Amino acid sequence: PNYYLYGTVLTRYGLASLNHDIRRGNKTILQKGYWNNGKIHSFVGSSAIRWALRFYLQKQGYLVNRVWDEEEHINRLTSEDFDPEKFYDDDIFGFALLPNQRMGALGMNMAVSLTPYDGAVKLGAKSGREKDSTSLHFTEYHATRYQYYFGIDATHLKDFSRILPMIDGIMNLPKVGGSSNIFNYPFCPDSLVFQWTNHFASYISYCFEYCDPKSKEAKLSQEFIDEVECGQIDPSKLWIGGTIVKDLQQLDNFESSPLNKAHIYRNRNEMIEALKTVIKRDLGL
Amino acid sequence: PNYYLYGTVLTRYGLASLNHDIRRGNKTILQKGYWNNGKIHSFVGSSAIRWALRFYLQKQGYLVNRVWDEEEHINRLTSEDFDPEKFYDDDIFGFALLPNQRMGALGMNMAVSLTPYDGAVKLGAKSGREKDSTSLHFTEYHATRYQYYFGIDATHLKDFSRILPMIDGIMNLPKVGGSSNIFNYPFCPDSLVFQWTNHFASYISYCFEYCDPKSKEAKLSQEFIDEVECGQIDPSKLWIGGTIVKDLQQLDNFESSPLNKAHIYRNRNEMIEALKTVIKRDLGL
Amino acid sequence: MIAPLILYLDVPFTTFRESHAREMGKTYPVPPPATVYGMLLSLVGETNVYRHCGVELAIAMLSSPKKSRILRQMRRFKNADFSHPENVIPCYQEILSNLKCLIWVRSDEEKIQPSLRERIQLAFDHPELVRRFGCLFLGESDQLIKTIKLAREDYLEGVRQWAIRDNRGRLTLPYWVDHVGSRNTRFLRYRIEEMDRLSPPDLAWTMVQSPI
Amino acid sequence: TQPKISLSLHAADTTIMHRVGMTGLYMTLKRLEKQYPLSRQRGGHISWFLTADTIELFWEGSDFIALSWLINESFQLDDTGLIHLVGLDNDRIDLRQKIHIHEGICGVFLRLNKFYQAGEIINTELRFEEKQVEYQYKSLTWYAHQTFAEKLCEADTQQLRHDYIQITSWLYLGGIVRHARTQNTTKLEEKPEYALALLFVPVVCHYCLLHIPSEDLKERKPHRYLVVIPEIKDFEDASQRRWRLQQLETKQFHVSSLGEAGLLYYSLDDIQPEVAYYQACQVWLYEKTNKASRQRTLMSIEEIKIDKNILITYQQVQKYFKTNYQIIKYKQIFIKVNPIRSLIADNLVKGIHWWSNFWEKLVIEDSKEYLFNQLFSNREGFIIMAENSEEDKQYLIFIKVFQQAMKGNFAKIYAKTEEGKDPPIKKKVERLRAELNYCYDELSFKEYLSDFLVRGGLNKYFNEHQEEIALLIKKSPWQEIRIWSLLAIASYKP
Repeated sequence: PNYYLYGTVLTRYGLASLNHDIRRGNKTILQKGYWNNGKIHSFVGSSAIRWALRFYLQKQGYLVNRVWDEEEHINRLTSEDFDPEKFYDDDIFGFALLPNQRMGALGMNMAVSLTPYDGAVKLGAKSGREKDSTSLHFTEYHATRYQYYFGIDATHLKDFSRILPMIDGIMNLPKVGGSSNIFNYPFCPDSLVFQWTNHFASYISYCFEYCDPKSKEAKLSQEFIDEVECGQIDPSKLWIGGTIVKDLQQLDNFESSPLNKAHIYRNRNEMIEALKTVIKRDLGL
Repeated sequence: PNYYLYGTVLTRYGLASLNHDIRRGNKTILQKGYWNNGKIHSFVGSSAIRWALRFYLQKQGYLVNRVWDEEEHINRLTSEDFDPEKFYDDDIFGFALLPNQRMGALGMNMAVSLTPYDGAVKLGAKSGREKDSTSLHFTEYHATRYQYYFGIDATHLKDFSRILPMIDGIMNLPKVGGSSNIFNYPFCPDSLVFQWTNHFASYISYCFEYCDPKSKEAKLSQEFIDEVECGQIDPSKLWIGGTIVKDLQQLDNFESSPLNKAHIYRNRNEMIEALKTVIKRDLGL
Repeated sequence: MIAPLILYLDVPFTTFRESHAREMGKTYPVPPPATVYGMLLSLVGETNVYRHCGVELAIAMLSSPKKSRILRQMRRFKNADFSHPENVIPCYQEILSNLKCLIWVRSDEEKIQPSLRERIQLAFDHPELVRRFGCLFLGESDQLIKTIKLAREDYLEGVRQWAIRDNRGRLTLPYWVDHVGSRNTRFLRYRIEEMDRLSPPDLAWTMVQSPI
Repeated sequence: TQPKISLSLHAADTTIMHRVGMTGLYMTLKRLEKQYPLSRQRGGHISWFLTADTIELFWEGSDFIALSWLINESFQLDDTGLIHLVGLDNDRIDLRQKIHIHEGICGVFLRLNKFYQAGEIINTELRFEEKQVEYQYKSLTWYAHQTFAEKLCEADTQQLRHDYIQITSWLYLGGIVRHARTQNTTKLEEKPEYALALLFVPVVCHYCLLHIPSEDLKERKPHRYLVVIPEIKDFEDASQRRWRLQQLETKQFHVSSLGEAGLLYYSLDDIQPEVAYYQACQVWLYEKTNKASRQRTLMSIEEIKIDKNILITYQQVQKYFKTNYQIIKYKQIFIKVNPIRSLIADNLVKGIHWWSNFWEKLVIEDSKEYLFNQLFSNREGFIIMAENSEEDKQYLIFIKVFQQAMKGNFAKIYAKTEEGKDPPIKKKVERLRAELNYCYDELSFKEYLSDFLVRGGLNKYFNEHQEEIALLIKKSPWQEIRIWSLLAIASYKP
């Protein structure tokens, strides 16, 4: 009996220059690409969020094969023969080699800035009477919210109890690799759309969408609501939590809409407790 | 454990021109960008506040690897090799010379203007009938309260006792890089929202909003209060002090809201003393 | 002749890096038949690759996606030591955004029962019965699929961009991928022709076979 | 006789690189039959039958000697050490372009010294405008291209191999082994004929130098190499196109964008109005990752599809907008590329309006007026394209309105001017620019604009288009209206 847990999570509003890409002498370009309507949005690589989860798992017990030496800023590997039955990271994120391999039990898309990117940069000349090179750096930044989508096959896990630490990690995501010195951007969720179903396909990949450039309302996308009303994407398996709950409860006719009978909580921790109880009951933990 | 300190700080009201960007023609544009509601706001960079903290640590008598010669306006290195064990600035702010690098405990974000920037400008001209190309000039200024977000990792500090001087410096921040001759803008805090928790998730980033688009009112944001109501962000781990305390105490039903059972102090020094006592108890100092 | 099964695809981010583009993550405009075949095998939970040879696949591209480049510190097997900096290399990889396409599956050429079409159908009527692992993805493992559902020819009732294999076309899509080197990889030359049809042209039918 | 080597463009397994290598084969064999028309002149008696899209090979005896002769004749090195590819007509190519192509090929194909042995650095002082700039380049002695015949043919039988042959990145650009520890197994493999095509690819593709607009060209000599690889539709068409593009000057090859180089590759193509013109090419960017990078790495690949409209618009831009300034200093022939041309070209390729944001680039970004001067030199051209823009219409009417208003103001000043005294019209224009630049918000700028329009007097244009101009003033952001007012002041011509 396969069981999955998909989720679309939207972060807060803040100033971010997280991932970046190769510089051009001047400027540290935040990487970006096209999105809905062709407007350019700033991205955050999937490997970034996977690295953040690995760091979370390492920071709180939860034995990790791929330990990150903070002092040396390098990745040391404890046991060259990966053992998913023991190491959490090989159980979840998998591994690769020249047994032979193990597909990661976690797959997440790259994070997307909810609002299109406008040309924004930060001057960076370093203090000092002497003005030599390596001064006047430019840091392209973005004042938006980041929304990313993940999916885990809990069945593929070697230890079925490892789903819960991933839930705590995604809720308390420590840090996506970024200019924390200049732009400390928290990545904790502000509005969640979770679904725990035995179906392989979940049509909730990117449901937070507002556009409306330079704004933070972050309404639920119309297409997601239409899909919910259609009959598919069963509301009983839906879990809606965060600040979007307020806007949902301020929607007209919401008391009679099919979205009403979905698990809905303003408090994020109550959502997490209820979902974890359901998952533990279904998986027999 | 893993304790962290997060806070959003609001400054007093005054005329500020602290972050002139690359000037055009005769006018010295101060750096600005978009923010809430799509209105242009003036930004003061986080590197400026990091420099101010470095200067505070230098002045108070702590080691500080980077010495700033005020008369020479130059920066000198006490030792070519960074030693985070011995130097406070290397411990906190990190380094990268290009071991070799440190992550850095203090993670600070930009200082946004609470009030949108209308475009006010000031003309300055050299006196005397003898007039040359450098005779007259225009300097852009803004009358606003500034708000920035910072986050530090207590565990990441090589010496845990170093968290106290950084808090003292934040509450007694020296001049932030700007134009003190004609726009002397004090950056001293007048309203704090501090969180000292073991979880990372932070919901106090930019929790301040204006009552009127052109005013010095500085009320607490609706999202922060609502999130405290809903059940997350435990009031026992909340620390609010400053001028916003009066507005919070004048709110209706305040004695029944969860805001009541949170650490609130009218005097900022008392709240800082209490938070410092809590930190010293938690980290065994 | 039983109507071929039709699937509606919607992937937010995807990439089909080409065989010979090993220095760069530069991708095909259209999902290759090999990648689609592998993803269908993953959906039906078929680990063996030789089980469903002969199934004919046709791809209708609903909207032309945008091509964007992203930076990645991809890890490679250059030095024996894992911690050696020679393993990590910074390079660019192209991605395709907001990919919506329709897939036609014709498993009549299969010689082993049940055919792939029957397996996909039975999977969609009874999702709980099918036993598999992993999370369904197109291209790279982290690129999940927003929506894969059973759909008709009229789901968008719009205009379709088909992938017709033209001997003088531009795209060189592989229908069988040899992951180790390039010996067994087999290529076919395609083109994107804008035609208003709800059914794929014969030429658009790409039939997967073993390289032998 | 029967074909020991058969190659057709219609083959399904071929890629773009295989097709361009096929074209290289076609042109080198054309140049060979130009040089050796008679059968017995060529060693091994290798005969070739050439069609529009097929190249056909027969020879006598063992293969090894035949392919050895073919390879040795195909790739050669002159006395100066520069590359000598018989496919390209070196006779009418000057030494500067020869240095250009040789430097490009060692910088993209022969990036590794494991495949080539270099000679001594040869410096020559070529004379331009009484300036002997010393061109310094590294001469070559041998490279793997001259001796790939050993790998192509079997060692024992001296014949072509009947199995796949492992290839490397020097043969196929981008075909590096990702995992070095698996070098023996995970290596790209190809049939011998496609390997020959990958041998002969370099002849077709041209090479261009990229200049970063942010980087001052004085403080940074160009080192990024753009490789333009064209999609092949016909052997003869590609051969004629390459031979035509041979005519261009090296200073043209220095471009500021990948699209600029792609358009330059198709700049000399003939335009036929009955024939629907459509050409596609690939641009491969090679750039050192860091300052101390030993060899270049593939940093960008971008597809360019050029239709009739895009190409004629690009020719129009080339005509109106100024060419590169060939700054020449101490052995320093810098080239000043007009950013605007590239900006337009980019937008054209994007399919978006050319006037995406010229002013931003010309003034806002270009405080130095590097391209703003080009604006001054090509302002008419800007207006020309703007004229093409229908949406501009309303702003054109506003331009005429402001010009009429300033005409009225200048008439008032002329009336005020005393006899004999020289009216300060230049000073008044400078005052107008300064006052407009002083305006800091919507209210003040609209105040000044309305007051100036009133002072202008009776305006015919503002009367004819009353509602349209009124709504344009009410709606448009004041920064935009200020920009177009500045353009009106700059475009004033009585």
